[PDB]
Amino acid sequence: NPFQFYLTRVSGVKPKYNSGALHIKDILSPLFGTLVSSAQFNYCFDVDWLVKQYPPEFRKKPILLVHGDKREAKAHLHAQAKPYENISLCQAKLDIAFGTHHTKMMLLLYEEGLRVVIHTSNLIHADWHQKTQGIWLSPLYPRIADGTHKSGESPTHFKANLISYLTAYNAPSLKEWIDVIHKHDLSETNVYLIGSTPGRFQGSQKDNWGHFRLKKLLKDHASSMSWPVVGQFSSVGSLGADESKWLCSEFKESMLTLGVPLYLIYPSVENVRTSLEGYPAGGSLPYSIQTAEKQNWLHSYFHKWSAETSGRSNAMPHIKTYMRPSPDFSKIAWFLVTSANLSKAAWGALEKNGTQLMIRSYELGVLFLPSALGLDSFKVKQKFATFPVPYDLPPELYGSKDRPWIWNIPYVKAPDTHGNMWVPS
Ligand SMILES: NC[C@@H](O)c1ccc(O)cc1
Repeated sequence: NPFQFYLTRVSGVKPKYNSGALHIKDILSPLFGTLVSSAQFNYCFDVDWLVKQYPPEFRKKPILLVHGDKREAKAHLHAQAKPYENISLCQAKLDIAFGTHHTKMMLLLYEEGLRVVIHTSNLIHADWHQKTQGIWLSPLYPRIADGTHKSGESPTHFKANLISYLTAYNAPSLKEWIDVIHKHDLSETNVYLIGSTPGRFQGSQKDNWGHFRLKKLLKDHASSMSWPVVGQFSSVGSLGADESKWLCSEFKESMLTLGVPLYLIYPSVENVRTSLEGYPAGGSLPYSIQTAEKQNWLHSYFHKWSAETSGRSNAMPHIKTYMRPSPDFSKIAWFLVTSANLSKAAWGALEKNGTQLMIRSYELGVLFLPSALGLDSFKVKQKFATFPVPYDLPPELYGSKDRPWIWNIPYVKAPDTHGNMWVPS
């Protein structure tokens, strides 16, 4: 398996659909390595739940929680952690308004080496229960023979890139993790790292983060040959008064770079209503009426969540993916799993007549490029050499009576899977 791309286990589907799937407990299990220390980067944390996900033997090993919480939220997190002497916190600086620390990553230091996990799940029970989520698992990275001179770098520059990502935090607790990564051999990594970090970026620095980073990698490591762009996410930012302010102008331009139809996949109200969770799935699809009403133009791009190939049409997506399928959707030029949803906050937005890239948030994803494997394209695995696309193709357009799930309005005409209505507030 060259890709090491996995979905999370979903409770309540036929076990066959969970065969190659992972729960966080599987990830932290002793069969993955003898744990010594870990860092957990995320957005939301349920600390009591998280510690229980670690096997009993590892539960007292040091854990660093990297979060973006401030004021009262920060206090509450510290209070969650207090009882556990082995836990430290690292508050990521968020100097730009409306930024979040949205990156989901595990750094897992073992006796036998190091593992990096980049994924899409918050560290709370419900994100790992009945949602479609994605996981990329690094190989076990060995320690560099303490008497030899090697970089431990990969052809995709993953090691240097992960170090620069962590360096942007400017955090003393992460310097230790940076030093740990220096000591390991990451040369077998076959993915590219795509990060977002809060800032306003100029000149050559534009290339470093967000959609400009993606554009840079597609220019340098893909070649060009009507191949659609597919975007799939669980949160939707304010994108502007029309398609030309951002979506089709700078965003699409990066995504269609190589060496044009745009499909966006986002649950309809009907997808949510009939899900395994019912309407409360919508708590994790925070598209607000205030944003939506400003941009009804976007919704003609929307397509339903459908995942029969992975038995997950009823498991609402919290995964975010972007990809470039051929016109018949039988193959792809690339695939990206990331924490970046569809917002300027996550991807970057051009300022000052296009000389400055403004990003609000921390985001992190891995890009699968066929060149990194010696190929020109990946064949799509039609049933979850060939890439495991976790939802159905081609994506199905919204019906005329479909609406995008919008979390802060009520749905009371029809009950959900559990016989409940949704009345937020
Ligand atoms: N802000 C907490 C909750 O609304 C939430 C948290 C994370 C998500 O990805 C979506 C929703």
